[PDB]
Amino acid sequence: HHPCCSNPCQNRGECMSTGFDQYKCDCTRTGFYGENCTTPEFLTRIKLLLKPTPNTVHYILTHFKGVWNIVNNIPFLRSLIMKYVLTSRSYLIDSPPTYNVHYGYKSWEAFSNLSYYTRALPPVADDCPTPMGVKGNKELPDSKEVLEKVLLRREFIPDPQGSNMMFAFFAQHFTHQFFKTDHKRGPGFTRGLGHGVDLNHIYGETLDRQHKLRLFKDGKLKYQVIGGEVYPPTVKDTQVEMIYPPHIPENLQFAVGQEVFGLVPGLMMYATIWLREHNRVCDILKQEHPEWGDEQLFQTSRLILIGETIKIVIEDYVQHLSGYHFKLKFDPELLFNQQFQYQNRIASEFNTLYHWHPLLPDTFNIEDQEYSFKQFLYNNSILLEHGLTQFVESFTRQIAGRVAGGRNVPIAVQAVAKASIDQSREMKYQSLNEYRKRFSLKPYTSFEELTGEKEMAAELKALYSDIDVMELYPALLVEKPRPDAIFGETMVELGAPFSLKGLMGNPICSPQYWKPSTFGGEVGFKIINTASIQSLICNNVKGCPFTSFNVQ
Amino acid sequence: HHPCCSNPCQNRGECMSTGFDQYKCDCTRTGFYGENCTTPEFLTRIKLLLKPTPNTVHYILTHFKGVWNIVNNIPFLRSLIMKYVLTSRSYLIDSPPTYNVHYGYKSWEAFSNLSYYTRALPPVADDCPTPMGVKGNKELPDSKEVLEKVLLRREFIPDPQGSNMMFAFFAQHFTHQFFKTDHKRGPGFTRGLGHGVDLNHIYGETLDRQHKLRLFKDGKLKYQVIGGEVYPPTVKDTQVEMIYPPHIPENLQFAVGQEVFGLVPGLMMYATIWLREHNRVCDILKQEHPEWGDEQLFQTSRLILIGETIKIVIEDYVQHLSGYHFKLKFDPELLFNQQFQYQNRIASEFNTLYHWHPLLPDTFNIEDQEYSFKQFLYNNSILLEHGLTQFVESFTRQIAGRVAGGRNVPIAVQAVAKASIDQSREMKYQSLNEYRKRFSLKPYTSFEELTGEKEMAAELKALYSDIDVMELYPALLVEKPRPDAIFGETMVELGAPFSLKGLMGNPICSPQYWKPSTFGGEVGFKIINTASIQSLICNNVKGCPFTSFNV
Ligand code: COH
Ligand code: COH
Ligand SMILES: *[C@@H]1O[C@H](CO)[C@@H](O[C@@H]2O[C@H](CO)[C@@H](O[C@@H]3O[C@H](CO)[C@@H](O)[C@H](O)[C@@H]3O)[C@H](O)[C@H]2NC(C)=O)[C@H](O)[C@H]1NC(C)=O
Ligand SMILES: *[C@@H]1O[C@@H](CO)[C@@H](O[C@@H]2O[C@H](CO)[C@@H](O)[C@H](O)[C@H]2NC(C)=O)[C@H](O)[C@H]1NC(C)=O
Ligand SMILES: *[C@@H]1O[C@H](CO)[C@@H](O[C@@H]2O[C@H](CO)[C@@H](O)[C@H](O)[C@H]2NC(C)=O)[C@H](O)[C@H]1NC(C)=O
Ligand SMILES: *[C@@H]1O[C@H](CO)[C@@H](O[C@@H]2O[C@H](CO)[C@@H](O)[C@H](O)[C@H]2NC(C)=O)[C@H](O)[C@H]1NC(C)=O
Ligand SMILES: CCCCC/C=C\C/C=C\C/C=C\C/C=C\CCCC(=O)OC[C@@H](O)CO
Ligand SMILES: CCCCC/C=C\C/C=C\C/C=C\C/C=C\CCCC(=O)OC[C@@H](O)CO
Ligand SMILES: CCCCCCCCO[C@@H]1O[C@H](CO)[C@@H](O)[C@H](O)[C@H]1O
Ligand SMILES: *[C@@H]1O[C@H](CO)[C@@H](O)[C@H](O)[C@H]1NC(C)=O
Ligand SMILES: *[C@@H]1O[C@H](CO)[C@@H](O)[C@H](O)[C@H]1NC(C)=O
Repeated sequence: HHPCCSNPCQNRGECMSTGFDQYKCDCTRTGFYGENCTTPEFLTRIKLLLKPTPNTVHYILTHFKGVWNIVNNIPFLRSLIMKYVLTSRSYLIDSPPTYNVHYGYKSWEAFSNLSYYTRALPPVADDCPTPMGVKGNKELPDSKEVLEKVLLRREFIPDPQGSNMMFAFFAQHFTHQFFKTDHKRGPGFTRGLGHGVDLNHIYGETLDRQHKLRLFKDGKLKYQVIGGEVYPPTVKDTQVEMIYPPHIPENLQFAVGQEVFGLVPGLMMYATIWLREHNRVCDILKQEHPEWGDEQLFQTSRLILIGETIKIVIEDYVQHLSGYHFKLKFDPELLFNQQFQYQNRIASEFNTLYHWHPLLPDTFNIEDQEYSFKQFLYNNSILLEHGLTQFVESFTRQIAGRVAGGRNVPIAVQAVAKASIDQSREMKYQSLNEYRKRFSLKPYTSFEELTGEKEMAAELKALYSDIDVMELYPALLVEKPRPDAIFGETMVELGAPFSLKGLMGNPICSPQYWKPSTFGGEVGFKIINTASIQSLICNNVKGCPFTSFNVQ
Repeated sequence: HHPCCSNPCQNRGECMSTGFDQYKCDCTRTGFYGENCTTPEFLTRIKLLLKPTPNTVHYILTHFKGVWNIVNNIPFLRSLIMKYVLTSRSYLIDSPPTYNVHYGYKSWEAFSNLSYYTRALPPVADDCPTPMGVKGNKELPDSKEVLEKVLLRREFIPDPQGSNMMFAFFAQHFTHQFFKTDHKRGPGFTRGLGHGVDLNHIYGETLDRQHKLRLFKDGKLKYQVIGGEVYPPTVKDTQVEMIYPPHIPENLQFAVGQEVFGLVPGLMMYATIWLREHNRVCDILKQEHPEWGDEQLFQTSRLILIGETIKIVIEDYVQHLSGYHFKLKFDPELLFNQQFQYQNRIASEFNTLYHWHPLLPDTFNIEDQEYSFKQFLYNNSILLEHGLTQFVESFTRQIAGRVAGGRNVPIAVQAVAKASIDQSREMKYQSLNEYRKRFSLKPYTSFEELTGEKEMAAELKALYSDIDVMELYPALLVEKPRPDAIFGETMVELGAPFSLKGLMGNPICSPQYWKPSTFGGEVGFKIINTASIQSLICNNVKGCPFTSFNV
């Protein structure tokens, strides 16, 4: 078998076979040397001693509110801290990207083929004696068993950070522009060839789809007006293909950028909000530029909405998730004097960590009604009956489920959660602890250490036998959460670098793009730099209801 | 008309309409301010005062040979100078890329759509009163008249730098991996979706084409043996589509990565040389790694050949072109502490400036034979008849033509030269002087200043009227060359920044790729770092004939 099966090379050292039973580690620029890149250079040894743990940093960022209240209001200090936040997390992602599901070594095919999700860790070789390499049993434990014992919801566990349904549905809507698995090809392939925040979920992945969605007047997107309210246009009207069961009435077959968004009225709520936002921005730009044609109006609005999206994701969405007292800032200028690659490739493991199905409640509570999953799925009449104002008011008040902590996946989506495990194994994912080391985390030494608890830990111990073969995905959902937090350490420390790269890597954040003229002048630039989840709703939802990402 | 038609914004300021007849200049980060971004900030004043001209820098690099001989043998100083060369060129190219033929403003379509060549300068708006904006006449001069008067060869003018046919065909073979105009869509579109040095011209643009070209044994490419010599396989054998005239016999239809390389036996020479090199590298890697399968042998060999290519282009090819006494270095590590984007998008203007058709001789001289264009084109019999050794020997001896200085385009390719002009206009290219300003060069104040001469200048004046509407492409071919040089200032100062990006931007140059293990270990890595045009020919051509890009 492949001599690199045991993952012998440490500290980002790269393993290469040198014969049938021999390997070599390439310790280039790791700061380590020796056979397995485990002997530190002198300068490295000092860095390890001085470097605080992620849990220490988290404590600092989530306490001392009085000090942070000062920091947040001194623009120079806020910028400095944010510059550190950005740069401390940038160096962890290979960019240009490296591995994929089919390539455990660098290749032009893995680099150039945009149809693959990239990989933070190479896959376990095909001929390895065990699934995780050389450790553990010949087979991993039954996935249905892992699911049932440590993942499935017994009783609803609310998120102690107060994440609501506005947050949960924003998470789903936003990420589904860049997690678009091409199931025809396999779980390691994507349909989102832009590999990031291009807003294809609004505009369509292809030019063909985009042009079917466009009005070709005033830069705008096509729409319909039902009971005086603006909604996306129909499949019939546009000839835009969507996923709908046959029994859905023509009028409720809404056509949007992303073909799966009719699945859930919560997704269609945001699809509608963003459609309205695009047309609103077209109006503003038309007022600024009566001389502009439809094409420039459309394209400039798209760039503005991309900017709005990144602004909101950083300052509201990630801000909420983090639990930080420090106020995160979207400011591309923070990177202009730094080394940073303005490019991104979506990582398979980023997809996997983002399977936050515990967020989902047992019922979807809108106005006085409580809808089951079966009543909610593919049911856009709910959206029409209640309207966007009530959707916002209800979803703002309804708490979401805790993701870490174990036993909180609703049974309605048990098959989805089982698929995350099954596809991970199919894609030959390395273990949790290999991923922990990859992102500069200390490997867990027991199951009890992972869960911070005894019962699930014992179940997992009997299932997996060795902590070193525990799998990434289920570990994320059973991990001991940070104090009163939605996530444990592994989720934050893997998710943050992937996220940073997707957000700041966007070409609009690059110096040649980050200019008023790119966005139609100061007015368009202003729309980006003042965007918030609240203003998004305020501008595009009747009555400007209050909203936020927490129930509070 | 569009208020930005006059190109009012200077020093990289972006122009935006603010009404039907008003514009505004966005002067962000230009180091200038005011209505047209022409008032320099204080730091900029000092920078401009201390900045040497490209002509001055060129003088220093092409003189003081003895000092450069010393400098070349001190690794720290060579690295420091090469680093400067790389970083001074870098800031000139938009990366991520911005404009294209259809987009004079930044847009997601322009950024994301890889089918377009990018544009260093936005197209002139469709409604502008004149082709160049507002200056000049309603129509540009007849492209035939421009061609006949100042571009077409009378007497053959040899390149004073001594460029040979090895160089001329290398230029053609190398660049045609990334200049692959999609003529079905238009001149602003490309089929080279990798936008750089990916060696699709050897391996094929698509996976389907690559798989037809591969042996699937030992990582190797399919090949045939003719008279004991290795050549590319046939169209009939691979089912790989190639562009050939119908009369070309099946045995003479070689199948290689790039569809058009059957056009010219000089191209098929390099196609054969590089095919052999791939298979040679496969042999070496199999010795290093008996445990590896076909897929990894193939992929790692491709990576090594990409490295060899960049190595040769910098240290032999650009080295020869530059005329520098300073020895250029291929070293990715020079950029590791620098701000640099490991990405590239091929510019239309880079394509345009690289139409070096004056390089071509009147006849192609192989051994005792002199082949006209008619006899040479599409004639791979010539390659088989003489063999690669005689091709190398002959092409190394034969001098190429001077590109700048005017009147050196061979008649045989007059329609191609006329197309470069016509397609520039179709693509709504801004003027020569606009491109000079875009690249920190002083606008020419007269046609005499451009040519360094009187006869052609007076013909151009009669044709164009105003120096500020002189077109880019004809300008490059008539420009006063540097002393005893192949090119004028405009060619080098536009070409070098596009070139640097395409070469150093390659992902193999990034810190996570630039490691021995990427290339199968130290042996594979050394193949790259010791590559040369001479070694390429020595290892792959019977008899190891001597070669270089000069003489
Ligand atoms: C971010 C949180 C989140 C939420 C709240 C959520 C809410 C819901 C929900 C009810 C609202 C239902 C019925 C489902 C059901 C599914 N989810 Co999500 N999903 C979420 C994150 C994801 C992600 C990420 C994927 C992978 C998408 C991919 O790879 O294409 C996913 C995939 C799926 C899939 C299969 C992949 C596909 O292409 O569709 C189903 C079925 N699901 N999920
Ligand atoms: C690098 C120097 C070089 C050389 C030595 C060379 C040698 C030769 C040669 C004799 C061997 C012949 C018969 C041709 C003939 C042609 N060349 Co060149 N070409 C060269 C640089 C280019 C470039 C660059 C293009 C544009 C390629 C594209 O856009 O696809 C080109 C395009 C062409 C075209 C397409 C015309 C158009 O519309 O662009 C023809 C025909 N030609 N060329
Ligand atoms: C990016 O990578 C994927 C995965 O390798 C590529 O898709 C694959 O493409 C090949 C060749 O085009 C397909 O192979 C087959 O060829 C023959 C037809 O001659 C036939 O026997 C098979 O039915 C099939 O067509 C292969 O199916 C396909 N693999 C998939 C879909 O997983 C893709 O082409 C690459 N993208 C680019 C731009 O290169
Ligand atoms: C670096 O590599 C590892 C291999 O993972 C180690 O080899 C192992 O040493 C173990 C002792 O703790 C043995 O029990 C085990 O048999 C052995 N594995 C194999 C397959 O050789 C090397 O000793 C280590 N080298 C250094 C220099 O630290
Ligand atoms: C990149 O741009 C080109 C040109 O706009 C697109 O090609 C056109 O696509 C439309 C809609 O599919 C076709 O109707 C036209 O025939 C094409 N125009 C041509 C040939 O010039 C191309 O689709 C774009 N690429 C992507 C991936 O969106
Ligand atoms: C900025 O540029 C504009 C346009 O080039 C200048 O306006 C022109 O100036 C000339 C001479 O001053 C006049 O002949 C014309 O009235 C204008 N030209 C055009 C195209 O209409 C303006 O002077 C510049 N502004 C500054 C502050 O220097
Ligand atoms: C492309 C965006 C993806 C969605 C982003 C949201 C979550 C990412 C997924 C998992 C990570 C879990 C929590 C992230 C929130 C806070 C963690 C700290 C944020 C940080 O350090 O900077 C954050 C810094 O990177 C922001 O720039
Ligand atoms: C798209 C892929 C581009 C690969 C490059 C291929 C061809 C480009 C070669 C020449 C372009 C035309 C003129 C420049 C040539 C020589 C001038 C000197 C070069 C220099 O000073 O910097 C040298 C410094 O820039 C070295 O990088
Ligand atoms: C949705 C509820 C899960 C049903 C599947 C039961 C599979 C066995 O799972 C068991 O469930 C018990 C009850 O929570 C726990 O006490 C045990 O620790 C657990 O192993
Ligand atoms: C869909 O929602 C409506 C409320 O708008 C509800 O009355 C109906 O029963 C639901 N339909 C299905 C098929 O669940
Ligand atoms: C092709 O080259 C051969 C020499 O190998 C020559 O004799 C012949 O005339 C050429 N063919 C044509 C049609 O020009």
